Amino acid sequence: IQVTQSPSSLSASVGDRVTITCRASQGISNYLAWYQQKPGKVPKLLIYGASTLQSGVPSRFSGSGSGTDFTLTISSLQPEDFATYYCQIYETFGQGTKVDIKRTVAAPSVFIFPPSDEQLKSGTASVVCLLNNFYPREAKVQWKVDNALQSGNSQESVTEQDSKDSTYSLSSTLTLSKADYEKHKVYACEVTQGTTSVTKSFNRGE
Amino acid sequence: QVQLVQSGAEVKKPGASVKVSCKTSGYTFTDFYMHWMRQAPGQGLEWMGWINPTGGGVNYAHKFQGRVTMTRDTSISTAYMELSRLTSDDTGVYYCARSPARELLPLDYWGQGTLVTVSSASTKGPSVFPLAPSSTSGGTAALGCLVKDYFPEPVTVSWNSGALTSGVHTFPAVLQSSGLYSLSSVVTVPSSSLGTQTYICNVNHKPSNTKVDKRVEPK
Repeated sequence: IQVTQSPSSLSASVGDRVTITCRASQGISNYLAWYQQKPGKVPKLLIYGASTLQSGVPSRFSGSGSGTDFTLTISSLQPEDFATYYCQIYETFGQGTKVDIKRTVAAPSVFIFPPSDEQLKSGTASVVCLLNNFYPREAKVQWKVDNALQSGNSQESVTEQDSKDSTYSLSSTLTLSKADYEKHKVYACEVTQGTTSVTKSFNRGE
Repeated sequence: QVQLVQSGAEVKKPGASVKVSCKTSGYTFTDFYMHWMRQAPGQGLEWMGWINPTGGGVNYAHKFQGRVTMTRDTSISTAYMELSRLTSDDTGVYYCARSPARELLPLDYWGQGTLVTVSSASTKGPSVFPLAPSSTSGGTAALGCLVKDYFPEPVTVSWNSGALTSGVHTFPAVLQSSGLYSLSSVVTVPSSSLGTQTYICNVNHKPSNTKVDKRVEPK
């Protein structure tokens, strides 16, 4: 028994009506449950049979569907309803649907940090690029060393959406050996987001 | 009230085994099934198995068949889950969830979770390096700390002993190719205070019982 959950991620404003659909690969009668999970939190049961609301869940959460459709409708979205939702078919759970707060597009404030002198003495150089308060979360980050793309020696993470301005922040770390970091001069970090690219750079030793 | 309390976090070498308890209260422990879940970092939930507390009968998923052992102790209303021959993709957060009768679909109540980290790395304290500011971004400057090469999760970062909270972004840690975690915490401050206001990041790594305070000075 297989599960396909769609959409992977949607963005909606407060008070909107959202629908999350997850489909089984065969007849499942009414053996489908819905769960809500916030980041760093514990999953919470919303609806268990196919439309039977769990006690304590607000009326805005509704379930429906027969066969393999099995939608999930929130009539009026609320600030506390922005989280990831899962559907369960017997022993199989869906990929999940992320509900995002809709907001205006915002260009990130880009900062670049050269590796600290303290870290250089241990033989490893880490240069960090900061993207501050941008929207949407989809942003491409690239590293250029002496005008040459690195492409395979960096990692990044994204903070959870801010509760005030509903924006995201990203931190990317380019990891190089001390020897390699001192064989080059120009270090640049580029942010590509919606027909706009911003490149913050610095020159080592300057 | 219906409550499920699990044991603390565990760190295991590959090939070892981990046992997690689930102490329940507020309901008849023998009248409901007890399931075991796990969630890899950044992944979804998957079902490992359940145990009927009345007779101890179990039903494991085929993925964990022959590698997971689920027991219970009715006298203390506790359910146990053991996973042997651990590997890197056994790292995750494990839950115990309650289901009614001889069912598995409705999971009404869950435990708080137990973080199990499996790696050949050993518990190590972090190396905190400064993200020193200079400014070239108007009246706002950015500074922070780079918490580097620590194991296992988690670490907590505050600024000025919690006095500085506005504009603070503490990013999720990333797992490096060496098996050590590394994250960064940043804060945006007025550029006019770089040379006078003292900024100190307080990094606490409870697994190694190491607390590092680092002052970030402008260059």
